[PDB]
Amino acid sequence: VHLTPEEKSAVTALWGKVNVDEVGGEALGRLLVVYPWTQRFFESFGDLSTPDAVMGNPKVKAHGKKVLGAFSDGLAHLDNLKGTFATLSELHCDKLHVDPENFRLLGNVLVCVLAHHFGKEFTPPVQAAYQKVVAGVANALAHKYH
Amino acid sequence: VHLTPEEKSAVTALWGKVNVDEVGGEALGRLLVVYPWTQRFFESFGDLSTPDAVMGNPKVKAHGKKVLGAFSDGLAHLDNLKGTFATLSELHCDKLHVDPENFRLLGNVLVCVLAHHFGKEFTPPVQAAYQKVVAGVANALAHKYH
Amino acid sequence: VLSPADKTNVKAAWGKVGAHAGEYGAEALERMFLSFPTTKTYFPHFDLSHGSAQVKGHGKKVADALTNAVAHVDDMPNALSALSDLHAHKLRVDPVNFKLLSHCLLVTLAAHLPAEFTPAVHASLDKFLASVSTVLTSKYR
Amino acid sequence: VLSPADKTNVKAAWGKVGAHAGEYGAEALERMFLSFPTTKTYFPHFDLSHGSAQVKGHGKKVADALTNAVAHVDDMPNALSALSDLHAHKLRVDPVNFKLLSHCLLVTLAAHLPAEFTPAVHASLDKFLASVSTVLTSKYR
Ligand code: HEM
Ligand code: HEM
Ligand code: HEM
Ligand code: HEM
Repeated sequence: VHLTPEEKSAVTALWGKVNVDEVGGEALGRLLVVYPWTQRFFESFGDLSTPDAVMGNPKVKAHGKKVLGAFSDGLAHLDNLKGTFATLSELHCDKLHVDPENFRLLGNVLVCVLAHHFGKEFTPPVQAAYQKVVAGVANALAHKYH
Repeated sequence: VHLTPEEKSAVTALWGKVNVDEVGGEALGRLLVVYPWTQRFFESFGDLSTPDAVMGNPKVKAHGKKVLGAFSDGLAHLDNLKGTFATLSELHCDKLHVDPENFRLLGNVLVCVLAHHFGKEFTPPVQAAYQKVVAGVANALAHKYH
Repeated sequence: VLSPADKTNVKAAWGKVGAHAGEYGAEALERMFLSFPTTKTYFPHFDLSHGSAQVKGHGKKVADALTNAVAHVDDMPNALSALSDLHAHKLRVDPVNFKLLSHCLLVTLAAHLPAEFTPAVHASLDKFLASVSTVLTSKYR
Repeated sequence: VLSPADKTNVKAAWGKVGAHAGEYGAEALERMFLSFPTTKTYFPHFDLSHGSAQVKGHGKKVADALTNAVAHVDDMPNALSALSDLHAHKLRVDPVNFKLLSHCLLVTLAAHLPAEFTPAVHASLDKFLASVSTVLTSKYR
């Protein structure tokens, strides 16, 4: 799912400097904090009534890196996200019943988290390169819907 | 399969009795009338300020059957919606500049047109059977925007 | 704050539905639940059975709500603020879903209001249900 | 209207941005045209080339508009009604696009306000720009 020669570099070069333990949970935490209705799916995580309680929550960080791992598993299967997230789709679609829209929501949050961290090195073009990857993962993860 | 054994029946049976010249242009007409911003893409069709002027418009009916022709072409090949609308997706993306959300928007209008025509024979389940096909065509028609 | 035209059209169509209000409301829900299952997560107990009194009696609650909206169709924020909090807070209903029901309500009205459901009307209604959605989710703002 | 908190956080954030508001606005636009090319179609005459004075000069018009929005957060429907008619009617801007710029604005603020862009702020801002986009599309209702 389409990244030109220089689009791919920016992506996989940026992803290199990504604290594979941080970003993960900070995106899932911010998702929980910014689009509250998403908390409905993570009630076994505890009290999420305060941003601080959310961000620091041990579970949110534990499953946060789990997710960031699936995103990495995507930049390693850019051509076939179709199947990479297949079962991950039945889980979210057939089991958890997460509305597909939120997959795209989480994606942008991830892009904010990144823009957040890399500050300026996160130029408009690189952001655009990432908008594509999230655009696909979200679609590929919704497969068991459409 | 994409649709169950009975889902298919409702679909391919309902599609049997469609005025392959009507539905087409009524869906595209209503798309332009209900979601006005869509008119931006079809200004070469003429004055679209009044519902009447939109529905009766000869171009809207000519291209309306052309579109309903692609939906039939999808029902024929409910298997490779992705490649069956490949070029059709680049045209809309790389040339026409239509936001993918609208493909979903038009799909629901088509469903509205059907529920409109077939009155009750368009039962909730049958609707659900179609909601899937549109869900797909819409996705397939958007693959090249990633 | 939809055109005076859109109002006339809505009240007009709502007049047509009148008694069937409850019925249609329930059909909207059953349609929704079938077309987009995900919307069932918000209904564990009522666990919807085709013909479920839970729903038939609930398809009635939404219809009454919508009617109240038509009544106060230029104060939907206040007329509905009640429902806002309930659906926004307590329940935590995904906004995407407010759109999914509306489409189902229209499909409902199209299959039952044949020559009444014109493009103009289909617009006045989608435009009306849009304002309703907006208000119900105002509590996420 | 946002929570008293949300407001404080917004005007606070707006505070930091200050002089860069014009700058950031234009970056947000360039960011948009790049990540979602279909949005360029709404700017024919504009030669959206990086450094494009038309885009920078316009990245100033949105910034001011938003500032005016903050001034009247307590009453955005009136403060913005002007932009509504324009964008909704005259321009016929696809509503999905208002969501696209907003996300692009946030990315802009995050890349320029490192330790300022907390989860709380991110939420007050996304919630603010939501109200903004809710208002600019009010005219499709
Ligand atoms: C960009 C798309 C997303 C990715 C990459 C993703 C990835 C994952 C991964 C890797 C897991 C762990 C697998 C497991 O142990 O079960 C998971 C579980 C889950 N996801 Fe997502 N997810 C996505 C979006 C979301 C969204 C939008 C929601 C809803 C707000 C959500 C809700 C859940 C829930 C509730 C679980 C179960 C967590 C648990 O209890 O273990 N995810 N997801
Ligand atoms: C996803 C469902 C849709 C299908 C299957 C479809 C099908 C078609 C086909 C096959 C054509 C090429 C031949 C022709 O021009 O008649 C076409 C053209 C076009 N489509 Fe679509 N389309 C879809 C949705 C949309 C939407 C949502 C928009 C509106 C925003 C749109 C905008 C266009 C434009 C600008 C043309 C050119 C028509 C002309 O000027 O002759 N289409 N479409
Ligand atoms: C079309 C606009 C809608 C209106 C006017 C509306 C109205 C109502 C009303 C008046 C009630 C009952 C309040 C009471 O118990 O006194 C209710 C409850 C509920 N609604 Fe909606 N609703 C709408 C859309 C939604 C949507 C889209 C969902 C998403 C699936 C939703 C999910 C629910 C749930 C879970 C309940 C709780 C049922 C119960 O336990 O009684 N509603 N709604
Ligand atoms: C927070 C969102 C937005 C704000 C605050 C906003 C604000 C503005 C302002 C201040 C103007 C100048 C209006 C005047 O002349 O009085 C403008 C013009 C316009 N806006 Fe927006 N806008 C927003 C989003 C969008 C989006 C979603 C699009 C594009 C996809 C768009 C397209 C346009 C166009 C084309 C014009 C005319 C520009 C020209 O040709 O000079 N705007 N906007």
